[PDB]
Amino acid sequence: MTITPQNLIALLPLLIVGLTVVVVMLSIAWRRNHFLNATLSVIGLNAALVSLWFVGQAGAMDVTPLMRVDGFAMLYTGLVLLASLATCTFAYPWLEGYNDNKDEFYLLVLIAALGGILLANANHLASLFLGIELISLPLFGLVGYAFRQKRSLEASIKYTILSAAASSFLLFGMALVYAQSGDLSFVALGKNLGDGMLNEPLLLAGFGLMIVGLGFKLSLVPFHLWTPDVYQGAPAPVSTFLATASKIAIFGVVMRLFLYAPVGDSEAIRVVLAIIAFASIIFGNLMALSQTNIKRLLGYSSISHLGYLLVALIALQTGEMSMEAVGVYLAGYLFSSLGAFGVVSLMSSPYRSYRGLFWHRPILAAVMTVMMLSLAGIPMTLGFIGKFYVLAVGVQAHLWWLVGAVVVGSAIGLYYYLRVAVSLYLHAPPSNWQYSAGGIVVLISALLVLVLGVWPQPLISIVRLAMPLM
Amino acid sequence: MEFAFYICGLIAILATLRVITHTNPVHALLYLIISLLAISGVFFSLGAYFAGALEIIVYAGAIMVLFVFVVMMLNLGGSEIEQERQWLKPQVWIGPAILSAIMLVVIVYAILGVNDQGIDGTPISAKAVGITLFGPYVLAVELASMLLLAGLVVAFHVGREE
Amino acid sequence: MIPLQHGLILAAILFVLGLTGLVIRRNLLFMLIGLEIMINASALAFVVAGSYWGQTDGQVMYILAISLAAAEASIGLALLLQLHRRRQNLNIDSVSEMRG
Amino acid sequence: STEVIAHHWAFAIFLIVAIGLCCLMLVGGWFLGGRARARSKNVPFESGRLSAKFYLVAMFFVIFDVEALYLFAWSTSIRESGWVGFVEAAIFIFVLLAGLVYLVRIGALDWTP
Amino acid sequence: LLKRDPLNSMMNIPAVLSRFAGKGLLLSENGYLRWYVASMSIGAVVVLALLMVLR
Ligand SMILES: CCCCCCCCCCCCCCCCCC(=O)OC[C@H](COP(=O)(O)OCCN)OC(=O)CCCCCCCCCCCCCCCCC
Ligand SMILES: CCCCCCCCCCCCCCCCCCCC
Repeated sequence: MTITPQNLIALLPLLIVGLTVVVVMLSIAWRRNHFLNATLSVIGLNAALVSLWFVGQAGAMDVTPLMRVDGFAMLYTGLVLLASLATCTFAYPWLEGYNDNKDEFYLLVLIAALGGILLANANHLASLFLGIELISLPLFGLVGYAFRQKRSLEASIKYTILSAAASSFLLFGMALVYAQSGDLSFVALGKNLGDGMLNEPLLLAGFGLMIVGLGFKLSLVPFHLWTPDVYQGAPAPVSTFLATASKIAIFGVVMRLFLYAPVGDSEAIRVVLAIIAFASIIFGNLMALSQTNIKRLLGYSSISHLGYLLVALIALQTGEMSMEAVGVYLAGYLFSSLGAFGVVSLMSSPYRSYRGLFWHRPILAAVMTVMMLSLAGIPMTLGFIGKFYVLAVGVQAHLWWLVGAVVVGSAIGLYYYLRVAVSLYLHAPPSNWQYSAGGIVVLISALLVLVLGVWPQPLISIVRLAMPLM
Repeated sequence: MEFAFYICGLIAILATLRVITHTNPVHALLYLIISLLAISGVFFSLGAYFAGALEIIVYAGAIMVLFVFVVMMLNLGGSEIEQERQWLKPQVWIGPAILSAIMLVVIVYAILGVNDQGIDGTPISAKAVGITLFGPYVLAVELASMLLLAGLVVAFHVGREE
Repeated sequence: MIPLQHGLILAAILFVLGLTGLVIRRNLLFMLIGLEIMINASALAFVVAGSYWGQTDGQVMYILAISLAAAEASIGLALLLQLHRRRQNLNIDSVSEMRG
Repeated sequence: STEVIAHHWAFAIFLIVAIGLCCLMLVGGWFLGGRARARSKNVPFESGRLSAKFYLVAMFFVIFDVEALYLFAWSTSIRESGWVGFVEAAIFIFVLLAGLVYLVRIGALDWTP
Repeated sequence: LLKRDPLNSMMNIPAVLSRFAGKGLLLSENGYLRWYVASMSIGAVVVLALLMVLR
C-alpha cells in the first residue's frame, strides 16, 4: 500500500519527532548549547502532542501494510509524549551538574519517544520489533549516561545484555510465527486455522518466545530480575522514562497484538499469562517488603502494577471494558510514576534520604505521599480507579485467582507504600526556573491524581473515546 | 542445492560449537566468521541471494571486523581466562547445557508438528527485496535509519577516551 | 526440495548454542559473541521462513535483524571498552554491586 | 538447464583450483629450502595502549555500511520504485548526511587532537 | 493463658509468612548478570513447556 497525503497527516507525531531529532542533531553540530537544544526537544514533543488533534480529525485508517492509526494509537502516543516531556523537564536540572556533554540526552529521549509512537501505531511484527528496539537502544544510552559512575555503568551493561537476549528471543519467536502463518500482519496470526485446531505447536512456541521477550520488556515474572538494578543504577530522569514510557508503549502494542490475532483467545496462552500475572503480582509485592532504597522499591512496584495490567489483559476477549480498564489504569500509573520519580529526580538533581523530607521540602513531601497513596490504590487517587477497573474486569471474566492475587498484593503494597509515606514525615538529622518547572510538573501530576481519583468521569470518557478498530 | 545446504549447516553448527567452547578470542572470532560464511552458503542454497551477500558483506565483513578490532585493542592474552577454564569445568556447564537441551527438544517438537511442503529454492533477487523495502516497508527503512543513528550516538557517547 | 523443518531445526540449534555461550561464559566479550550468534540464528530462521513462502518479507526482516545486530554490537562493545578501561578486567561477575 | 550447471561447475573448479594453488604454494615454500638456526632468529624484529578512535572508526564503518546496504537494495530497483521511492531515499540520505555532519562537527571523525 | 492474645498471633501468622516469603524471594536478586540470563532461559523453558502441555 502506497502513502497518501492523508497517510502523511496520520504520520504527524512520527514525522514531527523525527524532524525534531534531525533539528536537534544539527543544532548540536552547530554549537553545543544545552538550553537551546533542550528547548528544541521540548518544542518538538509539544508540537507532536498538539498535532495529535490533527491526527484525531484525520480519522482512523491504515497507513502502511505496517501501521494503523486510531484513537488507541492517539492515547498511547499522548502518554508516551507526556512521559518524554516530563523526562526532559526532570533531566535539565540533573544535567546542569553533568561535566561531560549533556546534549545527547535529549536526542536519545526523542528517539526513544519515536520508538514509543511507532509501538503505539504498530499493526505488524516488523513495526513491533523496530519500535521495541527503537525504545531499547536509546535507553541503553540513557541508563549509562553517567558512565563514570559504577552503578550507571553496571545497569547499562545489564540492560544491554539482557535486552539483546530478549530481542533475539522475540525475533526467533516471530520467525517461528511467520514460518507457521506466512503473513506478518497482526490479523493473520492464526487465521489459517479452524475447527478448534488453533493450538498449533509452532505458532504457540513462537508466541511463547514473544511472551519471553515482552515479559522481559514488561518486567514480568520470571523475566523481572533486571528491574530493581536497572531502575536504581540509571539516572533518575532515565528511571522515570523507563518506568513510564517504555512500559506503556510495550503494553499498548501487546494489547493490540492480543486483540487482533486469532491466536490471542487460545486457552493455553491464557493460562500461561494467568500464571505469569499471578506470579508477577505476588513476587513484585513480596520483594518490596524490605527495600530501603526508593528506586528498587518502585521497580518492584512497576512489576506489581504490570501484573495488574496483565490481569486486565487476560480478559480481553471475554469482557468488553478490558481496554478501557487498561487505559484508565495506565493514565493513573503514568501520573503516579511521573510524580514519584520526578520528586526522586528533583532530590537527585543536580548531578554531584527521604526521611524527614517535610521539614525542608514540604511540597515535594506532599506530592510523594500523594503518589504513594495512589500506587496503593487508596480512594481519592487515580490508582484506586485503575485498581477498581482491574478488579471489575477480573470479576466479569471469573478470574478469581487473579482477583485474590490483586487483593493480597494490594495489602502488601499498602504496607510498604505507607511505610515510605509515613517515613517522609519523621525527623532526620535549585534557584532556577527549570527546577521550578519540574516542581510544577510533579505538582500538577499530584493534583491530577487527586482530582481524577475524586472525579474519574472525564478520564473514563476520554479512554472510552479511544476505541481501536473492531 | 540440498547437499550444499546440509554441508553448510553442519559446518555452521560445528563452528558455533567451537566458538562457545574456546579460550582464544581471536580463534573464537575466526570460527564465528567461518560459521557466518557457512550460514551465507545456507542462504545462497535457499535462493535468498541478497541475504547471503549481506551476511558476508555486513555480518562477516563489518560486525566481526568490529569485534576483531576490539579484541586487538584489548590485547587479550588470556589473563585469568586461560588460567581458569571454568566453562570447561563440568559442574558449571552441565546445568545451562541441559537447559538449552530441553529448550531445543521443545522447539524441535514445535517445528516437527507443522505443515511442510518443502522449499523450492527459487532465487529471490535483490531487486524484489529493494522493491519491497521501498514499497510496503518504508517506515521500517526510515526508523531503521533512526535506529542506526541512535546506536551511533549511544556508542559514541559511551566509547570515548578523553 | 529442502524441508522447512530442517532449516528451522538448524536455526534453533544455533540459537540454543548461542544462548549456551551467552550463559556459561564469564567474559563479556564471549557473551556479546553469543548474543550475536542468537540474533544471527533468528535472522536465519526468518530467512528460511521467507524462502518457504516465496516472499521478500523474510529478507526484509533479516535486514532489520542485522541492523539491530550491528547497532547492538556497537553499543555492547562500547560498554565493554569502558568496562575494560576503568576496571582492567572483563569478568561480568565482578560487576555485581547492586543486589537485593 | 545444461548451461547453468556448467557455469556452477566452472565456478566450483575456479574456487577449488585457486585454493589448491595457494595451498600448494605454501606446501612448496615450507617443504623446499634449507633451514638454519640463530640465537636471535626467534626473537621478533623490533628494529634491533591503543586509542578508542580505532574503535570509533570501525563503528562508523559498521553503521554506515548498514545504511550502505539499504542504499544497495534501493539502487538495483530505482526505476520500479518511481519518484516516491526517490523521496524516501532522499529522506534516508538526508538523515545519513545529518548524522555524518554531526559526527564531523563534534570531532568524532577528527583523528588528530 | 489468653493474656498474650492467641488469635492476634493466629492472624499475624500471614504477616510473618509474607515476610519470610519476601526474604526468600529477595535471594534471587543476587546482582549477577549470568544468573539473570539463566533465569530468562529458565522462564523460556517453563513457558514453552506449559504451552506444549496445555495445547
Ligand atoms: C566436500 C566435503 C567437505 C569438504 C570441506 C568443506 C568444503 C566447503 C564445503 C561448503 C561449500 C561448498 C558446498 C558444495 C557446493 C557445490 C555446488 C552446489 O551444490 O551447487 C548447488 C547450488 C547451485 O545453485 P542453484 O540454482 O540452487 O542450483 C540448482 C540447479 N540449477 O548452490 C547454491 O545454491 C549455493 C552453493 C553454496 C554457496 C556458495 C559457497 C559457500 C561456501 C561457504 C564456505 C564456508 C567456510 C568453509 C570452511 C571450510 C574449512 C573449515
Ligand atoms: C555466581 C553466579 C553464578 C550463576 C550461575 C547460574 C547457573 C544456572 C543453572 C541452571 C540449571 C538448571 C537445570 C535444570 C532445572 C530444571 C529444568 C528447568 C526448569 C523447569
